[PDB]
Amino acid sequence: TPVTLAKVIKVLGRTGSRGGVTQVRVEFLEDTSRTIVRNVKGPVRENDILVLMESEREARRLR
Amino acid sequence: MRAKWRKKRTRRLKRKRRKVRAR
Amino acid sequence: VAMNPVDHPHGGGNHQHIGKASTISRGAVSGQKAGLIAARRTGLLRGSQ
Amino acid sequence: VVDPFTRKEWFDIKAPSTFENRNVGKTLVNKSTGLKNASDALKGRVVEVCLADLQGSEDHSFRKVKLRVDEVQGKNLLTNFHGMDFTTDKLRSMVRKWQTLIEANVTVKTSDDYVLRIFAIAFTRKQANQVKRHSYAQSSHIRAIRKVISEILTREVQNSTLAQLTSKLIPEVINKEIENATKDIFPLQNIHVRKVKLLKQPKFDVGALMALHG
Amino acid sequence: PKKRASNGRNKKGRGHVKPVRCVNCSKSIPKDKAIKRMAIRNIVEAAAVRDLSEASVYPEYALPKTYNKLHYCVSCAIHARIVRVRSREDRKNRAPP
Amino acid sequence: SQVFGVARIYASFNDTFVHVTDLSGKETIARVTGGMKVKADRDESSPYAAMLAAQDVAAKCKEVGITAVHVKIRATGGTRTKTPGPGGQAALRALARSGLRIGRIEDVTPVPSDSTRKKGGRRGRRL
RNA sequence: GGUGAAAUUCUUGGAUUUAUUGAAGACUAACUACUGCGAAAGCAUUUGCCAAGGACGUUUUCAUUAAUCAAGAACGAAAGUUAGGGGAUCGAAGAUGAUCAGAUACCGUCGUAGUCUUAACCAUAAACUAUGCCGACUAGGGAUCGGGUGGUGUUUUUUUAAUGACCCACUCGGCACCUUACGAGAAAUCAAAGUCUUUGGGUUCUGGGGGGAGUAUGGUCGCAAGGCUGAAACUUAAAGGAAUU
Ligand SMILES: [Zn+2]
Repeated sequence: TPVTLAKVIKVLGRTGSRGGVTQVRVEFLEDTSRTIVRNVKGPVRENDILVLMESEREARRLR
Repeated sequence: MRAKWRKKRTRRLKRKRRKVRAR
Repeated sequence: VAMNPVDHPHGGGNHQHIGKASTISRGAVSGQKAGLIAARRTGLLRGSQ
Repeated sequence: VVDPFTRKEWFDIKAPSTFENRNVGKTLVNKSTGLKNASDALKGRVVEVCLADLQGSEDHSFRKVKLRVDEVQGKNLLTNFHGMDFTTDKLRSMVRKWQTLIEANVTVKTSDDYVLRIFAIAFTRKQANQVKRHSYAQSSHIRAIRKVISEILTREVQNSTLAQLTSKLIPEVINKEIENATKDIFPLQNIHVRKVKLLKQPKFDVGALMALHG
Repeated sequence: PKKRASNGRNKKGRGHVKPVRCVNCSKSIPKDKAIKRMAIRNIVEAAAVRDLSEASVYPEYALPKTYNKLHYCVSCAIHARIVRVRSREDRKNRAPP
Repeated sequence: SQVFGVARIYASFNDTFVHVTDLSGKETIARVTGGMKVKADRDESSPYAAMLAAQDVAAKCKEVGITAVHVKIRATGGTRTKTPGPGGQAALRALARSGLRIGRIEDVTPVPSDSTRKKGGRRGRRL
């Protein structure tokens, strides 16, 4: 059951119809230097870890 | 009312008047 | 169709008409074939032949 | 219920013999079992190979040499020149606004009965110390350039046994012959052959194919 | 009235320009009138190139680009392309981005 | 040192093919597509389905023997969009990040030299 | 496949995808421009042939031969009509799937006629620069073509180069233009729409409130579709142009 923990390094405004989703940039704690863009739902500060069930797919804005 | 379809309507009833008058 | 029914399989009637299908079988006997022998189709086609 | 990759033998793709790397890759064929020999299926197999990979250098990166598997001699699968072409996005980078493209195409023969169609592209260079924002050539200058190119591409042929043409396409010498034969008319930057076709070939001659080894 | 000194067009000295199909609408529009813009991009996006290079053979990674001139009709362009219908003042400003 | 193939990423709109072939292109190694991996379409040429396709074909490519792959990214071509679909940038990178080796990336979109009449009409799609 | 989403659609007798070829008929992408030519319509692959044409140069020639033009003529997009080829793609009609309240439309898949071609017609387009032509005068930058000077600029090698071309600066003639503005216009605006109550260079065509109406009729031409010319009765106080809030 591989879940990947990744700390956020910068937050980038908010996507979605409303500001329900926040576009964030994460750095993988495991095997770091890998920076990926990702969507969240709830309130995000910096230094907060997110649990990815897929390290692969990138993130786009929710038009 | 479109000055094209107005014109087409006139040009149809003219042709159908030609075919009526050829009798 | 303009003959008497003796003379042709199209003859007779109080109107000139074939009466039955003019498309005749290939297996129709030598004497029965009058109209269109083994007609794959009939009628005037649209576009290209 | 098959997964036929079990019965698929790998063969030895050799690229004789003018290019440095005489070894390219490996092509798999359905195994030579009942009544269908491998040869039948692996004959006429056009494998494109990038001339960068085929000569190591990155100056040969905008070139693809088509190679057809032709011979077998006791399980020895060697290819031969089938066509040269430019990369689909170097060709498109050389094309640019405020220039003039010139396309010369000649349906030439060779010393051997090889009907080759050689193309060639040449763009107009705005000369150093120019305040005019484009390098547009005149129709007469382009007619004169096409003539020059056409008779050079035909002069470097009747010689050139396709093998000699291959060995004179690689080192970019037709390019820097046409350069000096056109500079008397127009600057003309980026002279390339860009493409060669084999429209028709002679009878096989396995001697002509096998003289490209050892 | 007459909106433009041009005609949202170039055709001055010519009788008829051979037309061009809009990239998305498919609408045929005379070439001179058609909103042309070169779409030059890296083959691989500006997020993938790290893992592309590290898992690629041939160090120095030439990374060839892609080139295609997008021809757009006027209505397809007004869908938030570089058009953003500007004031009767700023209509005349020819200078690109 | 590494056995080679061709990726042939036909990323159109409405679907993505990650059809890995032999060098010559005579032999198919694996032809998984975007729509195979999600049975509720709405999204066939999507980055997610393209990544899934790329992961499956790559895994198959590791089993069958080929180690590195040349990439031939392809749009519809013909008279249509002629721009690579949104699943093209997924299928490539996903080929690499699976563990396959990638190289000689070059776009083979069949551009017409002086086209035929494009589908639609004079006024085109009205919407 | 195709979509905002789908469904018709074809597919395991392996469709879609891949490759090696072959065929057919269109089409001339990128270069391609505030760029060229042409009476307008139009005209962008290559080479060859046949004629033509402006511009420039000209210490050539003729010597008013000219400008514009009722009647009268030639060319005239697309569609359309005849009859032969041709028919790939796309697509009026039609079939059909969606949407819809209905939607015989917009979207999807097919799809005859349709011309792309040869001969013969038709003769209209927002055929537009919605600006007649010939002529004179009134005020910055590029760029096409020709010519004149200059650079000890580049290339030029067969010894120095004879040059030639490309390029640079100044210069004109004509061209397609564009940027700023004293005059003009109801204004939008402009190289002519200026030289107009301080009203006259030549000349052809057209209009007189809105409808009815580009209709009826009569000729005329056309295979037909239609084209040219073209009214009135009656009706109505506005219709319209430009700019402002
Ligand atoms: Zn459009």
